[PDB]
Amino acid sequence: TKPFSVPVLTVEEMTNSRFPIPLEKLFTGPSSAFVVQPQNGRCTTDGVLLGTTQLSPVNICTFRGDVTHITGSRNYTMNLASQNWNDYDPTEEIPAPLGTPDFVGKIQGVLTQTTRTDGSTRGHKATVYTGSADFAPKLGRVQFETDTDRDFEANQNTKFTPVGVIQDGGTTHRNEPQQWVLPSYSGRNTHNVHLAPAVAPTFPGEQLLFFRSTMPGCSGYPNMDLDCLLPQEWVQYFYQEAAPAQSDVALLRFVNPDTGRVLFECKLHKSGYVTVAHTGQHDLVIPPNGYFRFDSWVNQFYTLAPM
Amino acid sequence: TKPFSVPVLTVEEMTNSRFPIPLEKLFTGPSSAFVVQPQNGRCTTDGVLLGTTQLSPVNICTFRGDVTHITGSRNYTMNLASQNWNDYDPTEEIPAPLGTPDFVGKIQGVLTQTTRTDGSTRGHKATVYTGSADFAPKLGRVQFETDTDRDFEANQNTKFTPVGVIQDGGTTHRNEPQQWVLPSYSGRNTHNVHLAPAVAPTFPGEQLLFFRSTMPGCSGYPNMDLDCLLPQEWVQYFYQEAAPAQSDVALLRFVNPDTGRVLFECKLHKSGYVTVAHTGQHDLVIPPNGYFRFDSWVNQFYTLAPM
Amino acid sequence: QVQLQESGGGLVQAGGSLRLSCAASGTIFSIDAFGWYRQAPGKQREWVAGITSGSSTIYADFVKGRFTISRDNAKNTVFLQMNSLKPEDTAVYYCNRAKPPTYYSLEPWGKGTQVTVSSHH
Amino acid sequence: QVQLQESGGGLVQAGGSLRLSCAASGTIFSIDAFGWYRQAPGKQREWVAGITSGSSTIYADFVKGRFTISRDNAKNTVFLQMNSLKPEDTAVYYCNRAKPPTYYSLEPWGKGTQVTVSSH
Repeated sequence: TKPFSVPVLTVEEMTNSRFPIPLEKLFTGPSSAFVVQPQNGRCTTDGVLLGTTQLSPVNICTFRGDVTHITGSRNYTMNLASQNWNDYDPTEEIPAPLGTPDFVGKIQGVLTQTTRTDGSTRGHKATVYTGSADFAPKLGRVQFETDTDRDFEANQNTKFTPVGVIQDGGTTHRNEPQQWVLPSYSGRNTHNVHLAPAVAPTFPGEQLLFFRSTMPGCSGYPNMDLDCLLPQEWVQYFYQEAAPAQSDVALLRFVNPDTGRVLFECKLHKSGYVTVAHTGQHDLVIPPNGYFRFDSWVNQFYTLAPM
Repeated sequence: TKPFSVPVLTVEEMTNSRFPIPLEKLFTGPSSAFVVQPQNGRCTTDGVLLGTTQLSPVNICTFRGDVTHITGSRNYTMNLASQNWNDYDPTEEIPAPLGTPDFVGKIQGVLTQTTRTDGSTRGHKATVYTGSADFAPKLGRVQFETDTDRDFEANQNTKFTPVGVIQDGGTTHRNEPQQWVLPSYSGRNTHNVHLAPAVAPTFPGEQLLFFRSTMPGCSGYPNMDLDCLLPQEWVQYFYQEAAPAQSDVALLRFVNPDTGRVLFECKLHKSGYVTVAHTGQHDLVIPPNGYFRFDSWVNQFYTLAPM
Repeated sequence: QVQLQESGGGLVQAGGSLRLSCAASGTIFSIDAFGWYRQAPGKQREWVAGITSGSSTIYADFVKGRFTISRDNAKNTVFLQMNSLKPEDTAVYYCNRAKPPTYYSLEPWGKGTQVTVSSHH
Repeated sequence: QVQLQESGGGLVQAGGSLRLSCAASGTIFSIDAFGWYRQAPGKQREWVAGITSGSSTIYADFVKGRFTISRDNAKNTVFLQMNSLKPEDTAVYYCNRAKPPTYYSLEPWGKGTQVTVSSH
């Protein structure tokens, strides 16, 4: 009975749901040549979180726990804690801790630590290799490559803050990260579990509409494109509103609030993704004050006006 | 006419509005020894943003622009741009760019840059000294102390991602940051403008209620406590709802949803801060599924039930 | 768990040869693809050569037939035979598990091995 | 811009003495307070002495009676006189603009000056 809606926020006022950075732009392109199955930024229109999705954008791609030095290296194993420092529970029916990275790549940031007895602190450059055989956040373990073999203490609270991505070469620039390749959450040769499903346009002439950011790059020639299916603020809003879906497809209009002019229309599917009627790769040109407006629940045969 | 409310979110589900980290706990103490005038996390209950407050949790204490330096120097000057890379405008009627740090201290993080022609990237440890004479974000300029004197290029997009704070000594540990000391936003020997006002309890037995986090520490013995007046999610919610205030004081009850039991009550003032009836310095012990619930508009002389 | 250990670098004159070795453990060596990479001070790290589990090879544009990557599954070792060396080849060289077809690396790095090519200038 | 430049360090015999200088330019020197700080490899940086614009002084307990901080406003220079030196005083020494009464430092650091106290 509660009416459905989407927030009155512009694209630039919103946040990527797959990495803690603002949205920049809207992009559409074909996606039949890869699997689109991100686990962050997944939520139904009536407020059910999916995959590894949680509510605040600052927790995405962060890790916390205690660390142990890996002998012969400058690397450390982190034994993951919950976000609130309670024990991690590996038995919950999720793919990995909520907010775990959902792509294969090298995420560079800073590993910080506080010694509880005197409040002394330290911080070091650190990279997590989410395509590594030993990356196993579902089992409670990840490793960080750092610039020290001696400075981090055992049994002291340690945090990783993500900054950006790196690339170390290949046959071409921009060969990594691979934003549509899921990690193996329990390490090499394991089954991922409890995934949010892959998404694809089912209606002829339609493509996914992506909410796009550019991840900072920290070294090399990385592919910094990062597309999410829902802004983080839409996840937060649907969770809060929990308005029942009256059909499987919500018709949205993208509107200029100064003129009331509709720039394009699109479909917001109840399971939490957007499609437009377009063929090809296209960067949308929008007024910066434009926003999305829910206009009607529609049936399964609605043809959108060309984007 | 539209009824006022606050979000059904627990403390741990929410985010500090003064640094991009989750909330950890509720804290109350006396504040007559200092001036409580933060500029981030400021919003009225009917949705008017104040101070330097903006909506994105991840943009707080970030900077973007182009950099320069003197040959041989590891210190770089950033000419600030807006969040969307448009020109910054120092004539808007705000204290400083939205999201600028609102305390004196040393914020460490990473300065990243992309070269537009080839997509090459680089990242360097960097610290901003918000108590420095030359810290002047309102004028469009801040400086970063880095670990390079040669790797950054001119006229290329550069971003600072904050990680934590540092301390370099004094008569005691935890003598900086000073979270309740505003920077000089236009640099040394200048007066701040367009500030959100200072706040304080009004009546006998009242104290402010703070939403507290612990900032990461990156070196030394910093004071990592960080108190905000409103969760970032409350800023976002009041901006979206814009419900009219029927008095100057909204009575909230903090409830355990499993038992329906009220743990305590508090005043949410229309101008955007919270008070409780308690005398003493304490973290509040709360059930982790507890949440705030708006019950009534009350007159300005209302006596809170003591905690 | 994964370990990568390079050896065989050294100082040589322009036009000389080196043979690099890389001992890899902690994986199923025979099903992995491997790559060689290099980084000189102040420059970006770059890929040099790759080999599939089938022992097919592929090289960066600057190799120009002068280097040969091979593998010995029996010994869990990858090799880089380096001929006709030039000063531009000076760098720390590293081996890693790699993902074909583009050969991005997968693991934290080993210590690497220094190659220095002097110019008879 | 603010600039800080220390000088005077070197290798000194235990029990010996030496004086460090710090030139601080780019500010209104006479209204600033200053501190001296030190850091040894692998240890946290620590404060050692402070002086107000009024030339009132305060010292870390572990240098009290041995070190003297002073200032010459006409020269925009702060000094640190170090007597009865010990090997535990070996460190890089730095000066900075500081905020009394706790003397947290305010600016990006200068290069500092090395003091090494021999144990022979």
